[PDB]
Amino acid sequence: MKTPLTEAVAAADSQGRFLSSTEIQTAFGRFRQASASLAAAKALTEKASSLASGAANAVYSKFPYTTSQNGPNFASTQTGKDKCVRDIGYYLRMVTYCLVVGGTGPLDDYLIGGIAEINRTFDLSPSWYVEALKYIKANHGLSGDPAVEANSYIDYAINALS
Amino acid sequence: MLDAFAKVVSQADARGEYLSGSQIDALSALVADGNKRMDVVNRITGNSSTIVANAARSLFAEQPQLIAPGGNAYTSRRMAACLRDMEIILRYVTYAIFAGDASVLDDRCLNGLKETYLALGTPGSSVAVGVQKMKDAALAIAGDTNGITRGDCASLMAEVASYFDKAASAVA
Ligand SMILES: *[C@@H](C)[C@H]1/C(=C/c2[nH]c(/C=C3N=C(/C=C4\NC(=O)C(CC)=C4C)C(C)=C\3CCC(=O)O)c(CCC(=O)O)c2C)NC(=O)[C@@H]1C
Ligand SMILES: *[C@H](C)[C@H]1/C(=C/c2[nH]c(/C=C3N=C(/C=C4\NC(=O)C(CC)=C4C)C(C)=C\3CCC(=O)O)c(CCC(=O)O)c2C)NC(=O)[C@@H]1C
Ligand SMILES: *[C@H](C)[C@H]1/C(=C/c2[nH]c(/C=C3N=C(/C=C4\NC(=O)C(CC)=C4C)C(C)=C\3CCC(=O)O)c(CCC(=O)O)c2C)NC(=O)[C@@H]1C
Repeated sequence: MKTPLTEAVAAADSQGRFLSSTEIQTAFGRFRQASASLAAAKALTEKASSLASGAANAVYSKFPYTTSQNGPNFASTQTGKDKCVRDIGYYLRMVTYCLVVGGTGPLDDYLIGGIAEINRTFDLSPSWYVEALKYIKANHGLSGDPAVEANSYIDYAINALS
Repeated sequence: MLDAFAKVVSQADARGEYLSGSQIDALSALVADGNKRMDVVNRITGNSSTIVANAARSLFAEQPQLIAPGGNAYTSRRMAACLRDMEIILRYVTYAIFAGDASVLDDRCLNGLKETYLALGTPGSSVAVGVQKMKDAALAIAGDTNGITRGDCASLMAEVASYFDKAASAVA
Protein backbone atom coordinates (compact mmCIF):
# COMPACT_ATOMS: atom_id res chain seq x y z
CA MET A 1 0.00 0.00 0.00
CA LYS A 2 1.39 3.44 -0.89
CA THR A 3 2.35 5.43 2.29
CA PRO A 4 5.40 7.63 2.86
CA LEU A 5 7.10 4.80 4.72
CA THR A 6 6.45 2.01 2.19
CA GLU A 7 7.49 4.40 -0.62
CA ALA A 8 10.85 5.15 1.15
CA VAL A 9 11.46 1.41 1.80
CA ALA A 10 10.62 0.50 -1.80
CA ALA A 11 13.08 3.08 -3.22
CA ALA A 12 15.96 1.69 -1.03
CA ASP A 13 15.03 -1.88 -1.86
CA SER A 14 14.87 -1.15 -5.55
CA GLN A 15 18.49 -0.14 -5.34
CA GLY A 16 19.49 -2.93 -3.07
CA ARG A 17 20.46 -0.29 -0.39
CA PHE A 18 20.23 0.19 3.41
CA LEU A 19 18.16 3.27 4.39
CA SER A 20 19.91 6.67 4.49
CA SER A 21 19.13 10.05 5.90
CA THR A 22 17.02 10.59 2.78
CA GLU A 23 14.45 8.04 3.81
CA ILE A 24 14.67 9.16 7.45
CA GLN A 25 13.79 12.75 6.46
CA THR A 26 10.58 11.24 4.78
CA ALA A 27 9.69 9.49 8.07
CA PHE A 28 10.33 12.80 9.85
CA GLY A 29 7.98 14.67 7.47
CA ARG A 30 5.23 11.98 7.96
CA PHE A 31 5.54 11.89 11.75
CA ARG A 32 5.29 15.59 12.06
CA GLN A 33 2.28 15.77 9.78
CA ALA A 34 0.55 12.86 11.59
CA SER A 35 -1.07 15.04 14.29
CA ALA A 36 -3.19 17.04 11.78
CA SER A 37 -3.79 13.81 9.74
CA LEU A 38 -5.02 11.83 12.73
CA ALA A 39 -6.97 14.76 14.22
CA ALA A 40 -8.71 15.01 10.81
CA ALA A 41 -9.34 11.28 10.70
CA LYS A 42 -11.10 11.47 14.10
CA ALA A 43 -13.22 14.45 13.08
CA LEU A 44 -14.52 12.95 9.74
CA THR A 45 -15.30 9.74 11.52
CA GLU A 46 -17.40 11.49 14.13
CA LYS A 47 -19.42 13.13 11.37
CA ALA A 48 -19.39 10.26 8.92
CA SER A 49 -23.01 9.32 9.07
CA SER A 50 -24.29 12.75 8.69
CA LEU A 51 -21.86 13.82 5.84
CA ALA A 52 -22.77 10.73 3.80
CA SER A 53 -26.48 11.36 4.11
CA GLY A 54 -26.12 15.04 3.45
CA ALA A 55 -23.90 14.29 0.41
CA ALA A 56 -26.56 11.92 -1.04
CA ASN A 57 -29.16 14.55 -0.66
CA ALA A 58 -26.97 17.11 -2.41
CA VAL A 59 -26.64 14.81 -5.39
CA TYR A 60 -30.39 14.20 -5.48
CA SER A 61 -30.94 17.97 -5.68
CA LYS A 62 -28.35 18.70 -8.31
CA PHE A 63 -29.61 15.73 -10.35
CA PRO A 64 -33.35 15.15 -9.64
CA TYR A 65 -33.58 12.45 -12.46
CA THR A 66 -31.74 10.09 -10.13
CA THR A 67 -34.70 9.89 -7.95
CA SER A 68 -37.45 9.80 -10.57
CA GLN A 69 -36.00 7.76 -13.41
CA ASN A 70 -36.78 4.08 -13.60
CA GLY A 71 -34.00 1.45 -13.53
CA PRO A 72 -31.75 -0.32 -11.09
CA ASN A 73 -28.86 2.18 -11.37
CA PHE A 74 -30.98 5.04 -9.95
CA ALA A 75 -32.02 6.03 -6.45
CA SER A 76 -35.76 6.10 -7.44
CA THR A 77 -36.22 3.06 -5.27
CA GLN A 78 -35.46 2.28 -1.57
CA THR A 79 -32.66 -0.05 -2.49
CA GLY A 80 -31.21 2.47 -4.89
CA LYS A 81 -31.17 5.09 -2.19
CA ASP A 82 -29.62 2.68 0.32
CA LYS A 83 -26.97 1.68 -2.31
CA CYS A 84 -26.16 5.31 -2.99
CA VAL A 85 -25.44 6.41 0.59
CA ARG A 86 -23.56 3.15 1.14
CA ASP A 87 -21.34 4.10 -1.81
CA ILE A 88 -20.68 7.60 -0.53
CA GLY A 89 -19.84 6.21 2.95
CA TYR A 90 -17.18 4.05 1.20
CA TYR A 91 -15.50 7.18 -0.36
CA LEU A 92 -15.57 8.88 3.04
CA ARG A 93 -14.21 5.85 4.83
CA MET A 94 -11.39 5.50 2.29
CA VAL A 95 -10.45 9.19 2.80
CA THR A 96 -10.11 8.65 6.55
CA TYR A 97 -7.76 5.67 5.82
CA CYS A 98 -5.68 7.90 3.60
CA LEU A 99 -5.30 10.33 6.52
CA VAL A 100 -4.21 7.57 8.82
CA VAL A 101 -1.41 6.28 6.50
CA GLY A 102 -0.60 9.74 5.00
CA GLY A 103 -1.13 8.94 1.31
CA THR A 104 -3.49 7.75 -1.37
CA GLY A 105 -2.74 3.96 -0.94
CA PRO A 106 -6.25 3.00 0.58
CA LEU A 107 -8.03 4.90 -2.26
CA ASP A 108 -5.91 3.31 -4.95
CA ASP A 109 -6.06 -0.14 -3.57
CA TYR A 110 -9.64 -0.41 -2.48
CA LEU A 111 -11.61 2.01 -4.59
CA ILE A 112 -9.89 3.70 -7.57
CA GLY A 113 -8.42 0.70 -9.30
CA GLY A 114 -11.34 -0.78 -11.18
CA ILE A 115 -13.89 2.02 -10.69
CA ALA A 116 -14.16 2.93 -14.37
CA GLU A 117 -15.16 -0.60 -15.24
CA ILE A 118 -17.76 -0.61 -12.51
CA ASN A 119 -19.26 2.80 -13.45
CA ARG A 120 -19.65 1.78 -17.08
CA THR A 121 -21.07 -1.66 -16.44
CA PHE A 122 -23.55 -0.55 -13.87
CA ASP A 123 -24.22 2.79 -15.67
CA LEU A 124 -23.42 4.95 -12.64
CA SER A 125 -22.36 8.48 -13.61
CA PRO A 126 -18.97 9.78 -12.27
CA SER A 127 -20.56 13.18 -12.05
CA TRP A 128 -22.88 11.93 -9.24
CA TYR A 129 -19.77 11.10 -7.08
CA VAL A 130 -17.92 14.32 -7.93
CA GLU A 131 -20.94 16.20 -6.69
CA ALA A 132 -21.06 14.12 -3.39
CA LEU A 133 -17.34 14.79 -2.92
CA LYS A 134 -17.62 18.57 -3.39
CA TYR A 135 -20.35 18.58 -0.70
CA ILE A 136 -18.12 16.71 1.76
CA LYS A 137 -15.37 19.18 1.22
CA ALA A 138 -17.61 22.15 1.76
CA ASN A 139 -19.18 20.72 4.89
CA HIS A 140 -16.57 18.71 6.84
CA GLY A 141 -15.76 21.72 9.03
CA LEU A 142 -11.99 21.15 9.21
CA SER A 143 -9.49 23.92 9.11
CA GLY A 144 -5.74 24.44 8.76
CA ASP A 145 -3.47 21.53 7.95
CA PRO A 146 -6.19 18.95 8.68
CA ALA A 147 -8.37 20.50 6.09
CA VAL A 148 -5.64 20.98 3.51
CA GLU A 149 -4.61 17.40 3.67
CA ALA A 150 -8.14 15.92 3.76
CA ASN A 151 -9.07 17.99 0.76
CA SER A 152 -5.98 16.69 -1.03
CA TYR A 153 -7.40 13.12 -0.95
CA ILE A 154 -10.97 14.26 -1.83
CA ASP A 155 -9.50 16.16 -4.90
CA TYR A 156 -7.48 13.12 -5.83
CA ALA A 157 -10.72 11.13 -6.00
CA ILE A 158 -12.42 13.88 -7.96
CA ASN A 159 -9.58 13.97 -10.50
CA ALA A 160 -9.72 10.23 -10.91
CA LEU A 161 -13.29 10.66 -11.93
CA SER A 162 -12.87 13.50 -14.42
CA MET B 1 4.09 -4.36 1.81
CA LEU B 2 2.47 -2.71 4.79
CA ASP B 3 3.64 -0.37 7.49
CA ALA B 4 2.27 -0.23 11.04
CA PHE B 5 -0.44 2.26 9.88
CA ALA B 6 -1.46 0.39 6.75
CA LYS B 7 -1.69 -2.83 8.64
CA VAL B 8 -4.45 -1.43 10.89
CA VAL B 9 -6.35 0.04 7.99
CA SER B 10 -6.24 -3.15 6.05
CA GLN B 11 -7.71 -5.17 9.02
CA ALA B 12 -10.42 -2.40 9.40
CA ASP B 13 -11.38 -2.47 5.67
CA ALA B 14 -12.00 -6.22 5.71
CA ARG B 15 -14.49 -5.58 8.51
CA GLY B 16 -16.01 -2.51 6.90
CA GLU B 17 -15.15 -0.26 9.87
CA TYR B 18 -13.68 3.09 10.61
CA LEU B 19 -10.81 3.01 13.02
CA SER B 20 -11.87 3.55 16.64
CA GLY B 21 -10.51 6.38 18.92
CA SER B 22 -8.61 3.63 20.63
CA GLN B 23 -6.87 2.52 17.49
CA ILE B 24 -6.13 6.09 16.61
CA ASP B 25 -4.51 6.71 20.02
CA ALA B 26 -2.29 3.66 19.71
CA LEU B 27 -0.97 4.85 16.34
CA SER B 28 -0.36 8.27 17.98
CA ALA B 29 1.84 6.45 20.54
CA LEU B 30 3.81 4.96 17.65
CA VAL B 31 4.34 8.50 16.15
CA ALA B 32 5.54 9.62 19.64
CA ASP B 33 8.33 7.06 19.42
CA GLY B 34 9.17 8.22 15.82
CA ASN B 35 12.59 9.79 16.60
CA LYS B 36 13.63 6.79 18.77
CA ARG B 37 12.84 4.41 15.95
CA MET B 38 14.91 6.41 13.53
CA ASP B 39 17.84 6.40 15.98
CA VAL B 40 17.65 2.54 15.99
CA VAL B 41 17.52 2.48 12.16
CA ASN B 42 20.35 5.03 11.96
CA ARG B 43 22.61 3.28 14.44
CA ILE B 44 22.39 -0.29 13.14
CA THR B 45 22.78 1.09 9.58
CA GLY B 46 25.83 3.12 10.47
CA ASN B 47 27.60 -0.03 11.84
CA SER B 48 26.22 -2.52 9.37
CA SER B 49 29.62 -3.77 7.96
CA THR B 50 31.06 -4.36 11.43
CA ILE B 51 27.98 -6.17 12.70
CA VAL B 52 28.16 -8.51 9.69
CA ALA B 53 31.96 -9.08 9.83
CA ASN B 54 32.15 -9.64 13.55
CA ALA B 55 29.13 -11.91 13.48
CA ALA B 56 30.67 -14.11 10.73
CA ARG B 57 34.04 -14.13 12.48
CA SER B 58 32.48 -15.53 15.61
CA LEU B 59 30.35 -18.07 13.79
CA PHE B 60 33.31 -19.48 11.93
CA ALA B 61 35.32 -19.58 15.16
CA GLU B 62 32.65 -21.52 16.98
CA GLN B 63 31.86 -23.68 13.97
CA PRO B 64 35.09 -24.43 12.15
CA GLN B 65 33.62 -27.17 9.99
CA LEU B 66 31.74 -24.64 7.89
CA ILE B 67 35.10 -23.31 6.70
CA ALA B 68 37.17 -26.52 6.56
CA PRO B 69 37.54 -27.89 2.93
CA GLY B 70 34.33 -29.43 1.87
CA GLY B 71 32.45 -26.99 4.28
CA ASN B 72 29.37 -25.00 3.05
CA ALA B 73 31.26 -21.85 3.50
CA TYR B 74 34.56 -23.13 2.06
CA THR B 75 35.81 -21.62 -1.36
CA SER B 76 35.54 -17.89 -2.16
CA ARG B 77 32.16 -18.00 -3.97
CA ARG B 78 30.55 -19.79 -1.01
CA MET B 79 32.06 -17.49 1.66
CA ALA B 80 30.99 -14.43 -0.42
CA ALA B 81 27.47 -15.91 -0.67
CA CYS B 82 27.29 -16.46 3.04
CA LEU B 83 28.37 -12.93 4.00
CA ARG B 84 25.99 -11.59 1.30
CA ASP B 85 23.13 -13.53 3.05
CA MET B 86 24.02 -12.06 6.39
CA GLU B 87 24.04 -8.52 4.98
CA ILE B 88 20.69 -9.12 3.21
CA ILE B 89 18.95 -10.38 6.33
CA LEU B 90 20.21 -7.39 8.38
CA ARG B 91 19.05 -4.94 5.68
CA TYR B 92 15.49 -6.32 5.69
CA VAL B 93 15.39 -6.35 9.49
CA THR B 94 16.16 -2.58 9.31
CA TYR B 95 13.34 -2.11 6.75
CA ALA B 96 10.86 -3.76 9.17
CA ILE B 97 12.12 -1.59 12.02
CA PHE B 98 11.68 1.53 9.87
CA ALA B 99 8.12 0.62 8.79
CA GLY B 100 7.08 -0.91 12.13
CA ASP B 101 5.70 -3.96 10.45
CA ALA B 102 7.25 -7.34 9.51
CA SER B 103 5.49 -7.59 6.02
CA VAL B 104 8.60 -6.70 4.08
CA LEU B 105 10.92 -9.13 5.97
CA ASP B 106 8.51 -12.04 5.52
CA ASP B 107 7.46 -11.22 2.03
CA ARG B 108 10.77 -10.16 0.44
CA CYS B 109 13.25 -11.95 2.54
CA LEU B 110 12.28 -14.95 4.67
CA ASN B 111 9.63 -16.40 2.40
CA GLY B 112 10.98 -19.70 0.99
CA LEU B 113 14.40 -19.24 2.63
CA LYS B 114 14.36 -22.43 4.64
CA GLU B 115 13.46 -24.46 1.53
CA THR B 116 16.35 -22.72 -0.36
CA TYR B 117 18.90 -23.74 2.15
CA LEU B 118 17.35 -27.25 2.37
CA ALA B 119 17.83 -27.54 -1.37
CA LEU B 120 21.34 -26.10 -1.16
CA GLY B 121 22.74 -28.12 1.68
CA THR B 122 23.26 -24.94 3.69
CA PRO B 123 22.84 -25.64 7.47
CA GLY B 124 19.88 -23.40 8.44
CA SER B 125 20.66 -23.75 12.09
CA SER B 126 24.12 -22.25 11.61
CA VAL B 127 22.51 -19.45 9.63
CA ALA B 128 20.32 -18.89 12.69
CA VAL B 129 23.32 -18.62 15.08
CA GLY B 130 24.76 -15.97 12.67
CA VAL B 131 21.45 -14.05 12.92
CA GLN B 132 21.50 -14.25 16.67
CA LYS B 133 25.02 -12.89 16.94
CA MET B 134 23.92 -9.97 14.65
CA LYS B 135 20.94 -9.49 16.99
CA ASP B 136 22.97 -9.06 20.18
CA ALA B 137 25.36 -6.71 18.51
CA ALA B 138 22.63 -4.59 17.10
CA LEU B 139 20.71 -4.38 20.32
CA ALA B 140 23.90 -3.16 21.97
CA ILE B 141 24.63 -0.49 19.41
CA ALA B 142 21.01 0.81 19.28
CA GLY B 143 20.79 0.83 23.18
CA ASP B 144 23.99 2.78 23.75
CA THR B 145 23.04 5.69 26.11
CA ASN B 146 26.00 7.80 24.99
CA GLY B 147 25.55 10.78 22.66
CA ILE B 148 21.71 10.63 22.69
CA THR B 149 18.80 12.16 24.63
CA ARG B 150 17.97 9.76 27.44
CA GLY B 151 14.51 8.22 27.45
CA ASP B 152 12.74 4.95 27.39
CA CYS B 153 13.11 2.71 24.25
CA ALA B 154 12.07 -0.55 25.87
CA SER B 155 9.13 -1.46 23.62
CA LEU B 156 11.16 -0.52 20.56
CA MET B 157 13.94 -2.74 21.78
CA ALA B 158 11.45 -5.56 22.20
CA GLU B 159 10.02 -4.98 18.77
CA VAL B 160 13.53 -5.05 17.25
CA ALA B 161 14.50 -8.30 18.94
CA SER B 162 11.44 -9.85 17.57
CA TYR B 163 12.35 -9.18 13.97
CA PHE B 164 15.68 -10.92 14.44
CA ASP B 165 13.96 -13.78 16.24
CA LYS B 166 11.51 -14.00 13.30
CA ALA B 167 14.50 -14.21 10.92
CA ALA B 168 16.26 -16.98 13.04
CA SER B 169 13.16 -19.14 13.47
CA ALA B 170 12.53 -18.86 9.79
CA VAL B 171 15.65 -20.53 8.44
CA ALA B 172 16.17 -22.92 11.35
C1 LIG C 1 16.41 4.40 22.28
C2 LIG C 1 16.25 4.21 20.72
C3 LIG C 1 17.49 5.43 22.72
C4 LIG C 1 17.02 6.84 22.72
C5 LIG C 1 16.38 7.54 21.67
C6 LIG C 1 15.91 8.88 21.67
N1 LIG C 1 16.22 9.83 20.68
C7 LIG C 1 15.50 10.97 20.96
C8 LIG C 1 15.49 12.11 20.17
C9 LIG C 1 15.72 12.28 18.80
N2 LIG C 1 16.41 11.45 17.92
C10 LIG C 1 16.56 12.14 16.71
C11 LIG C 1 17.01 11.47 15.54
C12 LIG C 1 17.81 11.91 14.47
N3 LIG C 1 18.13 13.26 14.21
C13 LIG C 1 18.74 13.36 13.04
O1 LIG C 1 19.14 14.42 12.55
C14 LIG C 1 18.99 11.98 12.48
C15 LIG C 1 19.75 11.67 11.22
C16 LIG C 1 19.15 12.15 9.88
C17 LIG C 1 18.33 11.08 13.40
C18 LIG C 1 18.23 9.59 13.30
C19 LIG C 1 15.95 13.42 16.85
C20 LIG C 1 15.73 14.49 15.83
C21 LIG C 1 15.50 13.50 18.19
C22 LIG C 1 14.82 14.65 18.81
C23 LIG C 1 15.87 15.76 19.01
C24 LIG C 1 16.88 15.25 20.04
O2 LIG C 1 18.09 15.07 19.67
O3 LIG C 1 16.46 14.99 21.22
C25 LIG C 1 14.92 10.86 22.23
C26 LIG C 1 14.11 11.85 22.97
C27 LIG C 1 12.63 11.75 22.62
C28 LIG C 1 12.27 12.57 21.37
O4 LIG C 1 11.69 11.99 20.43
O5 LIG C 1 12.50 13.80 21.30
C29 LIG C 1 15.11 9.53 22.67
C30 LIG C 1 14.62 9.00 23.98
N4 LIG C 1 17.32 7.41 23.99
C31 LIG C 1 17.88 6.50 24.80
O6 LIG C 1 18.18 6.72 25.98
C32 LIG C 1 18.02 5.13 24.14
C33 LIG C 1 19.49 4.55 24.12
C1 LIG D 1 -25.22 7.56 -5.37
C2 LIG D 1 -24.26 8.77 -5.52
C3 LIG D 1 -25.94 7.17 -6.75
C4 LIG D 1 -26.25 5.70 -6.99
C5 LIG D 1 -25.80 4.54 -6.35
C6 LIG D 1 -25.80 3.16 -6.72
N1 LIG D 1 -24.62 2.39 -6.71
C7 LIG D 1 -24.95 1.08 -7.09
C8 LIG D 1 -24.13 -0.07 -7.19
C9 LIG D 1 -22.73 -0.23 -7.06
N2 LIG D 1 -21.86 0.61 -6.34
C10 LIG D 1 -20.63 -0.01 -6.26
C11 LIG D 1 -19.47 0.65 -5.82
C12 LIG D 1 -18.49 0.18 -4.93
N3 LIG D 1 -18.40 -1.11 -4.44
C13 LIG D 1 -17.17 -1.23 -3.88
O1 LIG D 1 -16.78 -2.29 -3.40
C14 LIG D 1 -16.47 0.09 -3.86
C15 LIG D 1 -15.11 0.40 -3.28
C16 LIG D 1 -14.92 -0.14 -1.85
C17 LIG D 1 -17.41 0.99 -4.42
C18 LIG D 1 -17.28 2.48 -4.57
C19 LIG D 1 -20.70 -1.27 -6.92
C20 LIG D 1 -19.57 -2.21 -7.18
C21 LIG D 1 -22.06 -1.43 -7.37
C22 LIG D 1 -22.64 -2.58 -8.09
C23 LIG D 1 -22.68 -3.84 -7.19
C24 LIG D 1 -23.57 -3.59 -5.97
O2 LIG D 1 -24.80 -3.52 -6.18
O3 LIG D 1 -23.07 -3.47 -4.81
C25 LIG D 1 -26.32 1.01 -7.38
C26 LIG D 1 -27.02 -0.24 -7.80
C27 LIG D 1 -26.80 -0.45 -9.30
C28 LIG D 1 -27.48 -1.70 -9.86
O4 LIG D 1 -27.69 -1.72 -11.11
O5 LIG D 1 -27.84 -2.60 -9.07
C29 LIG D 1 -26.88 2.30 -7.11
C30 LIG D 1 -28.34 2.56 -7.19
N4 LIG D 1 -27.38 5.67 -7.84
C31 LIG D 1 -27.94 6.87 -7.93
O6 LIG D 1 -28.84 7.14 -8.74
C32 LIG D 1 -27.32 7.85 -6.93
C33 LIG D 1 -27.28 9.33 -7.39
C1 LIG E 1 26.25 -17.95 5.88
C2 LIG E 1 25.75 -17.40 7.25
C3 LIG E 1 25.81 -19.44 5.67
C4 LIG E 1 25.82 -19.90 4.26
C5 LIG E 1 25.16 -19.27 3.16
C6 LIG E 1 25.02 -19.55 1.76
N1 LIG E 1 23.99 -19.02 1.02
C7 LIG E 1 24.16 -19.31 -0.30
C8 LIG E 1 23.17 -19.27 -1.26
C9 LIG E 1 21.94 -18.57 -1.27
N2 LIG E 1 21.42 -17.73 -0.29
C10 LIG E 1 20.29 -17.12 -0.82
C11 LIG E 1 19.43 -16.30 -0.08
C12 LIG E 1 18.79 -15.16 -0.54
N3 LIG E 1 19.08 -14.56 -1.75
C13 LIG E 1 18.31 -13.45 -1.87
O1 LIG E 1 18.34 -12.71 -2.87
C14 LIG E 1 17.51 -13.25 -0.61
C15 LIG E 1 16.67 -12.06 -0.21
C16 LIG E 1 16.03 -11.30 -1.39
C17 LIG E 1 17.95 -14.31 0.24
C18 LIG E 1 17.69 -14.47 1.69
C19 LIG E 1 20.00 -17.71 -2.06
C20 LIG E 1 18.82 -17.51 -2.94
C21 LIG E 1 21.10 -18.51 -2.39
C22 LIG E 1 21.25 -19.23 -3.67
C23 LIG E 1 21.87 -18.34 -4.76
C24 LIG E 1 23.40 -18.23 -4.59
O2 LIG E 1 24.11 -19.19 -4.15
O3 LIG E 1 23.92 -17.14 -4.92
C25 LIG E 1 25.34 -20.08 -0.44
C26 LIG E 1 25.83 -20.67 -1.72
C27 LIG E 1 25.51 -22.18 -1.84
C28 LIG E 1 26.35 -22.66 -3.03
O4 LIG E 1 26.42 -23.90 -3.21
O5 LIG E 1 26.97 -21.82 -3.76
C29 LIG E 1 25.92 -20.20 0.83
C30 LIG E 1 27.24 -20.82 1.07
N4 LIG E 1 26.66 -21.06 4.19
C31 LIG E 1 26.99 -21.45 5.39
O6 LIG E 1 27.74 -22.39 5.62
C32 LIG E 1 26.61 -20.47 6.48
C33 LIG E 1 25.86 -21.20 7.60
